[PDB]
Amino acid sequence: PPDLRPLVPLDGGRFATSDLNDLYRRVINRNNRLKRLLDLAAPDIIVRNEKRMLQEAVDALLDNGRRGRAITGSNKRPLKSLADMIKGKQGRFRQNLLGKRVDYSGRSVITVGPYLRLHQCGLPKKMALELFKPFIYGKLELRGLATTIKAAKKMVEREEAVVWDILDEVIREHPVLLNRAPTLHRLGIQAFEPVLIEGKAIQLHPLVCAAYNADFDGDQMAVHVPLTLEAQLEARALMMSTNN
Amino acid sequence: RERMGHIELASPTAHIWFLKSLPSRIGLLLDMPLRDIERVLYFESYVVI
Amino acid sequence: AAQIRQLAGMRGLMAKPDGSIIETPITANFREGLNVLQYFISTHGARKGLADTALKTANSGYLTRRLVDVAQDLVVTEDDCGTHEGIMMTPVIEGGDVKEPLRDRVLGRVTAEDVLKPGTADILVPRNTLLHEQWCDLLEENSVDAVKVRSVVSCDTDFGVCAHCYGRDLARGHIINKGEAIGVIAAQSIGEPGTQLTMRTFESSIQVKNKGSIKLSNVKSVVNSSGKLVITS
Amino acid sequence: MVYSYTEKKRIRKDFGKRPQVLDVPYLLSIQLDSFQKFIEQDPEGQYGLEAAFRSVFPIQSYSGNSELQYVSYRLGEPVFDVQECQIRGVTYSAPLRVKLRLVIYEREAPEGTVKDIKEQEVYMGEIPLMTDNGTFVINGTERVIVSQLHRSPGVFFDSDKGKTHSSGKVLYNARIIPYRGSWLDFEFDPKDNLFVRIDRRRKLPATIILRALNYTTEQILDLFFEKVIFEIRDNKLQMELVPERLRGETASFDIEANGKVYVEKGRRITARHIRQLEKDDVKLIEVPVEYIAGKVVAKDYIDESTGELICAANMELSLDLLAKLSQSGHKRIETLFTNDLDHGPYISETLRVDPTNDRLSALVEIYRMMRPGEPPTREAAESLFENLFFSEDRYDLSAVGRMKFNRSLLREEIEGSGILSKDDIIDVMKKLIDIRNGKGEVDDIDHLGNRRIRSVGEMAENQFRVGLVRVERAVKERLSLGDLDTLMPQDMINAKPISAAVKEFFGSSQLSQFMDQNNPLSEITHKRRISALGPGGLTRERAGFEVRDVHPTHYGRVCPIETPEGPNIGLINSLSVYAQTNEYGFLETPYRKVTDGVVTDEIHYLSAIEEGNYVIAQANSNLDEEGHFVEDLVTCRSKGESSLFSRDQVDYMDVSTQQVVSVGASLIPFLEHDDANRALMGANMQRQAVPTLRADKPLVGTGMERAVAVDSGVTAVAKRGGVVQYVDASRIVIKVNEDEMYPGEAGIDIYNLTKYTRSNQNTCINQMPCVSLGEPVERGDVLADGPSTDLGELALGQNMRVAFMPWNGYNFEDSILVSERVVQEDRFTTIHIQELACVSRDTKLGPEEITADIPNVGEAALSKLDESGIVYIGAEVTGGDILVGKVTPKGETQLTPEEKLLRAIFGEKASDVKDSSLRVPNGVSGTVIDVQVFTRDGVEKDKRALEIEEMQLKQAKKDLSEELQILEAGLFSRIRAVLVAGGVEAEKLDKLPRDRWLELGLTDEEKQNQLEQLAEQYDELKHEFEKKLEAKRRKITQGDDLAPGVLKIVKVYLAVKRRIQPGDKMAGRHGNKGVISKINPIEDMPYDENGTPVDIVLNPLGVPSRMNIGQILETHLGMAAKGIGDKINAMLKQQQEVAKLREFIQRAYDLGADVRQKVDLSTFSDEEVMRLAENLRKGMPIATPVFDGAKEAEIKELLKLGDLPTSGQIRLYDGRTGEQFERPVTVGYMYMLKLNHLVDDKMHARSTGSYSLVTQQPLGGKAQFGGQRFGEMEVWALEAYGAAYTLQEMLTVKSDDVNGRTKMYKNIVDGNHQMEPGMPESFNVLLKEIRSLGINIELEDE
Amino acid sequence: YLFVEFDPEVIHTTTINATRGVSHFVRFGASPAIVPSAVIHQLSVYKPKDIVDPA
RNA sequence: UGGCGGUAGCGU
DNA sequence: GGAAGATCGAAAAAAGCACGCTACCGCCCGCGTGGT
DNA sequence: ACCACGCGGGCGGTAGCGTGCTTTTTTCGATCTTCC
Ligand SMILES: [Zn+2]
Repeated sequence: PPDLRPLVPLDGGRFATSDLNDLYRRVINRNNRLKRLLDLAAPDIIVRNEKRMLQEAVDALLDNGRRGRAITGSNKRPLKSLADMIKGKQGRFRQNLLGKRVDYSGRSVITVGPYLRLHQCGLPKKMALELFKPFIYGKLELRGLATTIKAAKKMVEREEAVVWDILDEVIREHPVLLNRAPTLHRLGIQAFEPVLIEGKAIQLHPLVCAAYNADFDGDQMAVHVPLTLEAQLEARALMMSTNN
Repeated sequence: RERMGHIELASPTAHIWFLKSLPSRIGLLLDMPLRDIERVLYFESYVVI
Repeated sequence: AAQIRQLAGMRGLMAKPDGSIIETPITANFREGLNVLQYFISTHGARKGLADTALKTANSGYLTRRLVDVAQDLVVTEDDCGTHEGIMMTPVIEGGDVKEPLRDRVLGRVTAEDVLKPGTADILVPRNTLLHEQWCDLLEENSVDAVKVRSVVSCDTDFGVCAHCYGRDLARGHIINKGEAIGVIAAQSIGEPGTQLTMRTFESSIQVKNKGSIKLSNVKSVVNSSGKLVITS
Repeated sequence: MVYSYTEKKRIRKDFGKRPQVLDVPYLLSIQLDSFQKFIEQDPEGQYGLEAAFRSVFPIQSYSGNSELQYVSYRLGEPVFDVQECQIRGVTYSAPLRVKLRLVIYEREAPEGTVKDIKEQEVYMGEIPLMTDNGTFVINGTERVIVSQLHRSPGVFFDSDKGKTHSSGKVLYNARIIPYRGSWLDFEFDPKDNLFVRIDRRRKLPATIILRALNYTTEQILDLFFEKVIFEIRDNKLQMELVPERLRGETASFDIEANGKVYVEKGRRITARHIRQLEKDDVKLIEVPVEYIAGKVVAKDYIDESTGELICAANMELSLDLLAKLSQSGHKRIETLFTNDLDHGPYISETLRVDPTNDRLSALVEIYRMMRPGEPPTREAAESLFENLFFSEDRYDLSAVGRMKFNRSLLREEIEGSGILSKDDIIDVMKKLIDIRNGKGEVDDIDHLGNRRIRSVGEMAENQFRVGLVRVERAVKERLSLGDLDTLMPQDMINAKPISAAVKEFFGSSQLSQFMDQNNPLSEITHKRRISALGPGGLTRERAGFEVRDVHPTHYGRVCPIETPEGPNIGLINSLSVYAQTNEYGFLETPYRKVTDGVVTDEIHYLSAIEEGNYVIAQANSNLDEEGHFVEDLVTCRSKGESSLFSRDQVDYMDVSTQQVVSVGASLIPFLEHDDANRALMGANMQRQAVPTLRADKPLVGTGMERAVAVDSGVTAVAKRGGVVQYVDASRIVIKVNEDEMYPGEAGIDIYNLTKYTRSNQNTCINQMPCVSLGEPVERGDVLADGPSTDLGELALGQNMRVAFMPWNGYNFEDSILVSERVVQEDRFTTIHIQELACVSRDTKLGPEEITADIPNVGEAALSKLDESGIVYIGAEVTGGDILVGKVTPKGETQLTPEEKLLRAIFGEKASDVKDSSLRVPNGVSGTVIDVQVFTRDGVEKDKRALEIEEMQLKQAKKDLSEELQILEAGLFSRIRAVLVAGGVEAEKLDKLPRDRWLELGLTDEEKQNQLEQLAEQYDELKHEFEKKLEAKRRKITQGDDLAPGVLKIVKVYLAVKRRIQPGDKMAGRHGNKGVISKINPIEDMPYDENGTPVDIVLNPLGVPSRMNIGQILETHLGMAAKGIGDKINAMLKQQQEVAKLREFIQRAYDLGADVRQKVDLSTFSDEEVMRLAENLRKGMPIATPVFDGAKEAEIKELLKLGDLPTSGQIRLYDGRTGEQFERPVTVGYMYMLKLNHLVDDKMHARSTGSYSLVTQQPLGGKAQFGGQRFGEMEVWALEAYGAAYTLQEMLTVKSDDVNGRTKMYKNIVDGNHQMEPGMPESFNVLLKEIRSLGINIELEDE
Repeated sequence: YLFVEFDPEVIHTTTINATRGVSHFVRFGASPAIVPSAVIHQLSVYKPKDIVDPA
């Protein structure tokens, strides 16, 4: 389908063409030439050569570089054929199926919070506001402060005091998942109770650093927000720092 | 995102997944060497039927 | 001890990249000043370690990925296999030093069959009991070394393993629950310490260092002219 | 010594015991000189464009009548300078104009004499020029070409460790590597034969190439193997015998000469037997008949009676063959001497295996292997073999390649031909055979003598040669096709291929890297970098352990400390301080020659190969007077090892202790007390420092800061000495001295300091004036300090009060606690400049234009914009504001009466023009500081561009007016003196204007003649200045070249003042790094007895673990320096007399233990002492050399000089409680750096944003506002926990379920936490992909 | 498509492959294909046809 | 506001 | 007692080479045409 | 002279381009070795 091979505009009057479209165009042109020459009563040698070219074009489309010389585009690199972007590290299996980008996520450096409890983690107020935006909108609609989603959008943008109170109330005991980039074992991702802090750095419990293999040398940590009752109970019971 | 097209090839072409992925499926089925299949597919030698 | 020794004492011998030991060691303290030659000599080990870590992280990650794949579909799906066959577990001793004792090796595991008291033909533990700390202490009090314990490799359950044949959860006092993804946990546990490892490529008689009796296994021998025994096995 | 003017302001105390003999050379000399060799005219054709032109030109077509020759080349004057190219975005380059002569011979004349000649100059593209700072300006961007470490051309011998066949037998190989041509390889096999491989293709027997070289079988046998002659004597066929040939073989027969049995049959030969045989001088001996049969026959023998070959070459003989030869009448035969211990029959075995028989068969086989599928013919095979190695056009061995080839073969001729010869191949094969036998040793690939450095010049020359040969073949075809009479050189050649190749090399090459601009040290390190990566080099993954290691030959050439950590470990290195490149390309180091036990001051540059032969003493060797060594035994490096040697065996000594380390590593004080890993990471990290608001000099330094600051182009350096006539924050005008006057010029020079210009890393570049009005200056002095530079000294950080102690866990594990006073004083506040670009192009419907009027926007949004449509300069802007208003036509247009009539009617033509105004990105705030407008020719210019042009013209007019004012003042003084020489007219002249002075005339004499001559000179000078101003105005108003389609570009610069905050990355110079944890109040930090609180608190727990003791020593030294500065400030506060200040400063400077530096304050004129004390009021800088720094005794003495404890630890009180601390803590002053890793820059948080259009997944990256990626190990960790609902929510609801996303959003808005699984879109994409691959895949419902 | 008559021993195949304008030899397998003389003879004379292919 | 390639860097 | 199954090492083809993140650059057919 | 597209495909050449891994799997000259 064309949507699986989109023609993204380049914002300069040109269209970026994917490798699949170019390979399909090559195959179509070769097939049309073969049909035209067959209708022309061409000699046996020419027909055989055209059939061989059609076979090679189909070969390049199905799996480029499998046999002979890999077909190269304007970049002087082999084209990403149909099977090229299925297998490998960049294939659909290992890039869009096993692991995928998710919403309601943030990332920042980690500092040491000595006052934090074992089940608590310091979260910046900006992250709490941005990540819990749908929850803030729902609470604002329930309280009657705003009548529509747009009014809640303006209220959140303007940073009203009622917005801050709503943010404090709605994330009072909503667990969040903290994860480090080299997640070796299951302890690399753990649930924590957010505590509103100022600044721009996530505060981490000193005790959990050993299990996290976490370094206050500038390491970066990511935070995700469970957003259903099942996930909230699951993080509270199975993945909280007090349960490990 | 769902509708798919089709192209009517002038002449049949084999699938390389069953031809070059060792062991060759056509060669195993027909009990012929892989190079014979490669030669006949790439228009090198006539094959009796 | 090594780091403080390097700080206040001599740095000791250093090794060239080929692995050979340099005749002249570094006799300068970190508190004192190291000349250019000593620093140039010492840089070799640091460079080797950094390169080893850099080129070993990827290998460890690949091994962890393969291990987590090979056991991704293994979960607990039963409570008891009923099999009376298990692995024969004894403490491991290498040379003149005991590597791992029985108590730590069989902690949090279930016996495949009832272990009897040595020499009395009296049962010491039940057939299907889980060996916790008290059971291990009782077993070691009676000087027991050989125990038949149920193992995952002998789990008779198909399309998964049974809770009993696995053992303790190793993270909670109770036994393993039903439905836990033991395969992923095991693979991650094996693959995590891969970084701690290293990728670096580098007697005519027996001695006794303790007091005790001597026992022989798989032996046929003969007495020599002087009377000393010589083994023919 | 006489201190320089900039040095007299603030002299840094030096603690170096060793006296320096050689000054630090220019750091960038590796680059600039190289580029000179690429552009300087060369009388002989071996370097630069001249060599390429001589290699390519001349040309002869298929018809000999036509010819084209090259005369000379000239580099044109660049249109714009560095600054104009940088601002305008054009590439800094110069035209390349070459003189070409087209000669048409007389076709009718058989001898082909000249008939017509046409000489003309032709332009063949723009060659990019490289700035005086060692950088390139490509497409308006600053790029740097790094050197490449590559295997040198020549013959290299290698031997694998026997793992190939897995029995311990090693397979030797010899590789011939030309600069340009076909790599050749000779390899051994387990069967002990020789195989030749060309370009890593199929192996062939090595004798094939010898046969193809017109060598017969017998010639090869004689050349590769010695022969033993067996002659038919009266009986037993006595042979000439050499005793040494009998070593190591069992006596198969009794040996006897002159009737004396030396040994009998069946007994092993002994060395005593060999010596006895040599003493006997035996030349003839008896031979059993069976002994000859074991040997093989070398020369084929034929008999005239039989007419057939009884024997041939190279096969095993036998008894029947021996009898046939004996009866044939032949009496003399020659056999091979085969001894398995030392002379293996590898050549004979290879020849037996070889199926070729003559030259034609070998050539046919070589052609078939070279080009499979082509018909083997005699002429084609001959041509291919001749061109493979014996053609200068195809095979080219460089001069360094020839030198290495001759050195490895032990030939005494360094110079030689650039092509291979038969003798060279024969010698290579013989050397390989000798290596296999045991004689000699294999070469080391990691040896620095086998690795060459290719600079920018060599790669540029290679790319130029490629373009030149392309244009050469193109011009060959054009000349052959075209009509000779009417062909002109300009249209004859095409500059497209050469220009394209040059542009691609300069812009898109792997080694053409974006130059960093964090600090001058980073730029210096980047310029002086050697990378094995690149074309014809090692790959990141396929590197191996061995190459990344530090070879012993790296001493003095490549520092072992400064190298990137991670994937690029051991592959990227930095040049040493004294390292330099030889003419061949090998690195060399300076050394001091030691003769007769004394160390002379003369220096010699020894390369890597020559270093091994001699023995060199270490730099840290004590020397008494006359240069004798105090110790009987000195440590030395003789052959890749360190050992003790006697005093009189030394031949060379290291120049300085900084030779081993690089410039970046040498900047770290107390390096000898730092661990190798910590020092490595500190040296790497120093390049990431960001300049602060105010540059603060390092209290503890290494003395190399001045060299780094001066060598870098960040600071302004006075080209000529003089006095500062005019000093200003914008420009500095200096009147040069009478001694240094260039003839025929005004005598003033103007420096325009760059101000608040964005760097490559979005960092502000600020140049601040240093000198004052009337202050004399001299050549080489610093006039204005660049970024992170103080008084001509590089300063990447600030001196802060540091106390080592845990503080309530806020310093847990390398965390840093920062007092509020740091934020209050803006010590580490930084400025960041960001670029925002708006493009107005020509669309199909209609061209877009910038206008103030924008649809459906409030007046508040348009308030920031001007009438033209661009935000005012200096206006504070935030996220969502409109910096520039742009509207694009849509739907319909070209209806102006309706537009005028309906400008505000309810239709408002909203669909006709849609808003496309550039807006500030969300989360970005700052102040607009610069606006640039670029407009293509033929398009009406807006008023803002007119104002920018008027400002530029005003600046140029001001400079030209200053110059003209100086010149006219001089000329009018001259004319006044001339008039006074005649009619004085003093009273009226004082009352008369100078142009009325020109108006006045004198009587007819020589005075009137010179008066009118001076008037003519005056008007000529005025006209010349008018022409110069007109040219400058024309250059300013010249239109800018834009991309096809865009007609205007607007660039806006936003300045952001970033202050320190928790989460920012801070660190020192010893590799200790951390993140700010809490901005503690000033009243909470611990304070001393005097009540002064500390600024930074560091955790001591990190000191013993990393073994970086140097930071503690630096802290103690900084404490001592700050105590000295405190004493100076105290004596300055009492208004004490200059005598006491002089005495105290002299006492402070004279402290030490036989330091090389001596300071005499008696020659400071009693006035510069006050300035020095004012500069030293903050503190006294101390220069601590790298490996020759101050000891503990000197530090303790310096501390005792001030009123400070000798132990370096004081008593502190807790700020909050006020109670005494149980133990004294270590306080002092430490140099802290702010890294380029800001916490606010790492901020990223997304709840619901844009999604990819192919996989329906959230985007990635902070700029694109995308969520974080849940990796595979994250899924595995969730599975280990037993997480199922959370995993499903992560995989479907949050990422791919398009319906699920909307349902969940509407549920959360409604307050219900209900989840719908749906089905991921990526699974459907995969299903469609597999279906399109001809493979059925469907979901089975039942 | 272009038919070429020449002797390989006079002009080598590599030279023809390097001729300007010619892309590559029509080769089946390693060796270039040889056109039989009958095909050339039949294509030289009566191969052209007045039938219009583009409709 | 889409990706590909190259380069450099951060964290292990 | 010269051929057919075994094999044996030697050569050749194929697949994989940790994860997150940040910034910059360049590039997003390509040249040979046809009407004006 | 620029502006726009339209059929093709490695490139420019009257040839040749590559050139520092390891492990697994497949095939084949060539023996070999056992014997039909
Ligand atoms: Zn079981």
